[PDB]
Amino acid sequence: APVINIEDLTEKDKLKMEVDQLKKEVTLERMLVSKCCEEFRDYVEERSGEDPLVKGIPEDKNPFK
Amino acid sequence: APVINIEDLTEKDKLKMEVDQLKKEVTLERMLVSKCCEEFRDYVEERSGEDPLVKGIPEDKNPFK
Amino acid sequence: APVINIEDLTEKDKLKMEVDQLKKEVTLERMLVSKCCEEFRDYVEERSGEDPLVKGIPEDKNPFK
Amino acid sequence: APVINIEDLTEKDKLKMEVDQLKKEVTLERMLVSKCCEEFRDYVEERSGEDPLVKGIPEDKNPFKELK
Amino acid sequence: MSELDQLRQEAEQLKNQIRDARKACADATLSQITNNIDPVGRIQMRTRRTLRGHLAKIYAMHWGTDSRLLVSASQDGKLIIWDSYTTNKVHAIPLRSSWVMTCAYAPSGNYVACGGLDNICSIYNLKTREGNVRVSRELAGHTGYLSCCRFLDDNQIVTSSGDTTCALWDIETGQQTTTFTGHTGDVMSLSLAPDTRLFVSGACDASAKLWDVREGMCRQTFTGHESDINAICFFPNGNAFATGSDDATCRLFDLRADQELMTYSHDNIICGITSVSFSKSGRLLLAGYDDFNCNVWDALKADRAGVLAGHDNRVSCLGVTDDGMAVATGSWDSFLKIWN
Amino acid sequence: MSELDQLRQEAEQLKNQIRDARKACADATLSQITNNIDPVGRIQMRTRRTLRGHLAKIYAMHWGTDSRLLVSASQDGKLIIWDSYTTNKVHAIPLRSSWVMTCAYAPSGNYVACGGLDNICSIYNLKTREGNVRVSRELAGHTGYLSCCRFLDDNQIVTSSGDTTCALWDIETGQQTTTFTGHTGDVMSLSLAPDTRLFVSGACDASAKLWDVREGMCRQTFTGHESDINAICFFPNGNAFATGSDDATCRLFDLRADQELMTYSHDNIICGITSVSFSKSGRLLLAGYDDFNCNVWDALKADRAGVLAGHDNRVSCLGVTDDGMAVATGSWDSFLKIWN
Amino acid sequence: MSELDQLRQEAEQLKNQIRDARKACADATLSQITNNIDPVGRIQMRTRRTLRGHLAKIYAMHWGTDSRLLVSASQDGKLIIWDSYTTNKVHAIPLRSSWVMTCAYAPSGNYVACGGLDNICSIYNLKTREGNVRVSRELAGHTGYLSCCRFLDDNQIVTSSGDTTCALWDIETGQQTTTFTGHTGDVMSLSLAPDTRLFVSGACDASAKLWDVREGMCRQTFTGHESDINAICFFPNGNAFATGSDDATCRLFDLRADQELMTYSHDNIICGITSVSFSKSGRLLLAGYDDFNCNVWDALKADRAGVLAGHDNRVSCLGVTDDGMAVATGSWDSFLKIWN
Amino acid sequence: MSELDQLRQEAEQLKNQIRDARKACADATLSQITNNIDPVGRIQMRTRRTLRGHLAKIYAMHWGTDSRLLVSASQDGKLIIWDSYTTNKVHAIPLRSSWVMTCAYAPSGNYVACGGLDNICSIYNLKTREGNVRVSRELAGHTGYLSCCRFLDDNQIVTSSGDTTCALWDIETGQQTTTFTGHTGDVMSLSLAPDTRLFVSGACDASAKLWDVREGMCRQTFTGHESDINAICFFPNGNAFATGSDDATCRLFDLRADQELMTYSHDNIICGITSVSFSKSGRLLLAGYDDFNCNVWDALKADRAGVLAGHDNRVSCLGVTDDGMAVATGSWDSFLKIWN
Repeated sequence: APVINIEDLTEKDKLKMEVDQLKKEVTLERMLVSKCCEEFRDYVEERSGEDPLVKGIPEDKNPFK
Repeated sequence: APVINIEDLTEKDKLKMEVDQLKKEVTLERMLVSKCCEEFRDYVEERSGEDPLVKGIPEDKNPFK
Repeated sequence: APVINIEDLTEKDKLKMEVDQLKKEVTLERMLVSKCCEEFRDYVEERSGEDPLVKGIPEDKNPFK
Repeated sequence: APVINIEDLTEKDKLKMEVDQLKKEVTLERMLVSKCCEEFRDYVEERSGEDPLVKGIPEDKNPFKELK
Repeated sequence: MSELDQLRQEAEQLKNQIRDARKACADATLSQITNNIDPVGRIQMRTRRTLRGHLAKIYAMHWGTDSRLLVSASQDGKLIIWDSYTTNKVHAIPLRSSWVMTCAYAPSGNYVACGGLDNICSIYNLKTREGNVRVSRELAGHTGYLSCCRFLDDNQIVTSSGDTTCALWDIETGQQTTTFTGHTGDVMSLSLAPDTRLFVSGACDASAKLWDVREGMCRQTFTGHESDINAICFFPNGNAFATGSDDATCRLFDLRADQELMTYSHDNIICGITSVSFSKSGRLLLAGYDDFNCNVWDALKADRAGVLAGHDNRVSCLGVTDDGMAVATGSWDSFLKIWN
Repeated sequence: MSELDQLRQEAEQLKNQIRDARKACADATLSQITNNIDPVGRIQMRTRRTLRGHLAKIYAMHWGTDSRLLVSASQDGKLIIWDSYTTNKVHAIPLRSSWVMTCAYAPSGNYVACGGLDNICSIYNLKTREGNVRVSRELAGHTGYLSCCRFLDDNQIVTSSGDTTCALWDIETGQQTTTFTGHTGDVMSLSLAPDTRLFVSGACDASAKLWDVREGMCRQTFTGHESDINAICFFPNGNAFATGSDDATCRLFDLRADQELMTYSHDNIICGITSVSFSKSGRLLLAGYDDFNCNVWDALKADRAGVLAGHDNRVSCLGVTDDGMAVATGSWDSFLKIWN
Repeated sequence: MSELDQLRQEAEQLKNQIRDARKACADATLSQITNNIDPVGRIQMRTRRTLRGHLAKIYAMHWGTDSRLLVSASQDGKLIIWDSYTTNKVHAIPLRSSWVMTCAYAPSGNYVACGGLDNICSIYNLKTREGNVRVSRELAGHTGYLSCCRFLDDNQIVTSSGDTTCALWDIETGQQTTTFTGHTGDVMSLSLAPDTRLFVSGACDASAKLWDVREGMCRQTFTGHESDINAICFFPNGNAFATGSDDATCRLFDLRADQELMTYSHDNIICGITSVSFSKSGRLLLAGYDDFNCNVWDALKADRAGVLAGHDNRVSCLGVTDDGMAVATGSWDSFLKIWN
Repeated sequence: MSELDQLRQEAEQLKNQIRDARKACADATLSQITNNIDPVGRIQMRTRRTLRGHLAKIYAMHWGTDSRLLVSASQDGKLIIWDSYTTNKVHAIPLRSSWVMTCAYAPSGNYVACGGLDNICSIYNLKTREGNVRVSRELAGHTGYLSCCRFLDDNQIVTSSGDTTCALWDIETGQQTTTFTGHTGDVMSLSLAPDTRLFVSGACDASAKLWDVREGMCRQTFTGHESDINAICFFPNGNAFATGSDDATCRLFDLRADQELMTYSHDNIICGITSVSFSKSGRLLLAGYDDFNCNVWDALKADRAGVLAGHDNRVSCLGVTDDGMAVATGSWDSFLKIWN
């Protein structure tokens, strides 16, 4: 949208916007949380092996040493 | 005040009053929902069989028609 | 098609046949129970009405009256 | 069977003995699993402290160390 | 500044503690505990009466002690006392205001009350003053609409209001004996416990509160709903109560449990609930819906056992006779309907 | 060497994999998915007929496809063909053995079959016989009691035996065309798929098996029961079946899922199940119990919608007519009753 | 309009539908999907650096893209740009208002920003201007405190404010390019998507909202939290984000799922979360609490993998370096600490 | 027919009754109760020693109460006793039989025992007889292989056998003092309680039974595993015990609960469990697997904390020292490995 001032909005204004935002979200194509969890798991799994905080940082490669 | 009361307190007074109510509720001795459910079941069960709306009413005995 | 006399089988014969079956079953393409449940529901629903034992039978049409 | 009866029963005497065992078992006073889980959790909690295999042990104190 | 932070953070921690304490006690739902219970099946009630008389949307109704006489109120500013049996209008009280939101019948049968956007609860003597039914009292003191009222006796009545409060009134003196404050939204309805020692209120803050009538204080606040509680009804034994809400669900709360025992809803029912009532035994929980229908739930199985379909408009109110022989449904279509 | 070691281990691992593969698909029970479906409404069937004759316990019964005639087996060594409509005993066949365990009515109405501790499935010619009804064939081969039998047509019949096997017989030659081996315990019941291309068997090994009639092999084996399966019946669409067990539960198993969809039991029903059968639509799952009653389950909701109570002894068999108009219960009390 | 506002009821009805739609997709949780996953091994990070310099409560900190330089903000009116490797503060910018609440580091490293109760987001040039590091711009427009700010680039910054809105700014012209309104409560934090096409805000209304930068609209609003969302952080891949709240829990939300994947909490943790951040892989979700502690959660197992305990007062903020090499924690104890 | 089916009826009903009784008590899992407990992280044990000597598959092992001298046997009929600390044969006892399924160590360390397909339990005095160390007692009685044996004391030993019975012996008379009958399947192992006054056995009938040593009877039977229980191990406090099984799952059982508290298994672990043992605190549950590997489970959080990999063949046995200092693993690869 543009740039709007809140002071310029009345009760009716807001309620109407709320309903108009509600009308758009209701149409969302929601993915199954299982699928999302799988994709999430896979992503983290393909990278944690090289995560300094997880695997540990060697006392020679640590910049804060 | 005297009997009635008009809630015209300050924000600090409302919150204060709020934690005061919460502090009361937090000390509540709660019954397990399982025991509550069983009691609710035993109460209704010894009465539902003769509940006019559950068992229906014989034509002749209906105060309405 | 085949006919077998269980007396012609030894403990070893039975085992081999057992794991042969298991090997066949492991490759079974299993459907989601939710999906099987929905299809089961739909099938039953398309017929619940026309079920003398569910819907009931008019006395004049009840052959066992 | 028991010591006073090494083995001497029929294919029906056993059914009687099985139900007798079941009659006794059915009346076992059973504790709630959560209750057992808390006592278990607790026992292990005031114990995991000195568990060698959990907290490890220094080589110098490790019974299966080197030679010195 | 002052210690405003420590107060809001304290409120939160306490809230967190209450949620955790409740969580630990939530070991099952009614539906599971009722495994061995047979459903009542499919309930099919028929309209036995269509009380026609109002020319405008009905907003409230209340059966009287005799389960025959019942009072109704509509936007035309009229309070009609009907004799359900005969379908005779025993009274047609003109009202100083048209926007009536509630009505109650005194247990004695000697008075009726009502109110709404006028912010006034008017008592009307019916019996003792045979002739023209005149307003004997106008309880004023609330700074918002009267959403609900219920008589404890002839000289005492409790009221709920959009002003966020409820009050116990001494009728004769017209004074607010006690003021119940706590809700953070318009209180939409109230129900008095059978023993009258306590009563409950449902509000727009999506919570229900249990109050001790005598001490004037809040004992417990029940949550779970995610919308305004338009209706609230005490259960026969005084240990539980149901709620109707705009989140399209009815709920059963237990005082001792301090939380709900069960929620009644289907993913295909999205409209708000206006009213709630228990059948005599409490086995059935009947609720009025914005979709013009009344869904009767098997309270123990959570089955939607029946539907009372007949109104061409929003079912705004409903009630079950004391003898539990029938149920009345009020609707915006101006009609009242008795069913059984 | 290993040989047997590796084989019995190989077997265990495969069972684990299947279990794991099944859990991976277990994601809902039938009652959950049927949340929005209305409950059936208390099923209250009344006894229409009381077929009296067998002066001894009835062990089995099968309805003829005309929904009028049916055959019952009794320990008094008599196979009786009844006209349920008139209550008249159309035939009272004396048997060579009083221990009949099963009986079957051929789809054609021309023959009936039966067998028991005699390990024989005897076929009786009803029609063609110009006069008295005589045995045409005695099928011998099983080395254990005949637990159940069902014709495919006049020349074909499938049997189940306490000897752990099932068999397809060519009655003309009196020979077994196919043997079905796999169970590790007495087979107690069998049920043919609506198209007769498959059949399912339940046995004392606590498992049910799906067999391909033509191929002569086990397609799948379903588990879940904690005790022997005494009853089994195919669901109308051919993709599912119900089982009755000594564990006091009935189960609905789906072929595509390869596991159960729902269990039906009350923790206060501890007695065994002798018989199981669906209503025409499959909405109701009727089951006979050792407690003298038949419970009618709502297949979709998993609730008990009704009870058939009239036998003064164990209900041993039951069946619903092809027209879905009646249900017959056979009992150790000597009687058969028709309900609707 | 009139009595029942079609809008107010339409809002409820739509909220109900969305709830039903989400519940339908909520089959499992993340921790159930990760059972096979082995635990990460107890994280025992240690302080490698203790940045000393502040004399009062630190409220914000933000790593620079070089994973070495960082800026912090304190209520004493000071904005310090430190060097985490040498503990040398490169700058010590005194501020007009002492009540700072936020600070950001421009991706380029050329500027930093901050704001708070003065409702202004002041931009500072500390590069191309050798000498007295002065405020380049003072973004005025918010009628409420600045709760958080993040640069998209040198000329663009997004702010969130206690006035209920968020806004995109053109620093050159000092004007608001886009305003993001929708929240009904004070926005507390925001997080830019990896590609800066979207950003997410968490507010006191207990909801988080995803906004599209270019189109300047709100695409989704996540719910679940029981109170204020004080912190928020985009996940590395941009398909999920975590939040910290006064309800004592951190949550992981997935944009496609339109709801949460997992909740991280222990019933013995009742205080509030002030900040939240992910490790480079996403395996860890680090959170700062009001109890002076920082918990490192195993994002997949929902286990607490570790606990950074090193502050004598509330850990007000924390951030993980872009290179995943270290994590810094700011606190009301005046100190900042780097761990790994 | 027959009284037999009546006893059959009674048994089934009692069985279901017990199932329902336990169902009422299974109110939570151990993992759900340990949610607040932090995981141990990742256990990483390394092999300290590798006891070489056996020229064939090791089938068992047992530490001496001194936590240093351990006995072990193998398919090459060699009951070897070693000094774990130094890695050397303190004894190398050749047995007349190579098929040794078990071996025990006297709590006094004065004797040992072993047996297998020979259906005998041979005791060996390793001290009171200088130089020539041989069988000072052979216990004959069992009509099936000796699967496991455990020393009560110098003159008392209890054994389990494929003959489907466990037995208490008096070494002096060689007489089976007490017999324990109840299992309907070949017993595979036993484990004494801390007091030794009671013991528990795991049999092929997929059930573990608790027996009173003095009374020689069955206290209770435990179910759960859907396959044979290869191993069993009493918990340090004597109120619970673990079991290893072919269904690839380890389970925790509680004597007072009369049912399991937890199951340990991952859907990708399908090989059977051979051995099972607790760490000193009981925090860790180690199990030996057919996949040549041993997994260490966090008993509290049900997480797989680690895995002792190192055996070229199936891990057949494993024991944890009395001082909890180390664990030893026996494998079909003929080698033993100490881990600390």
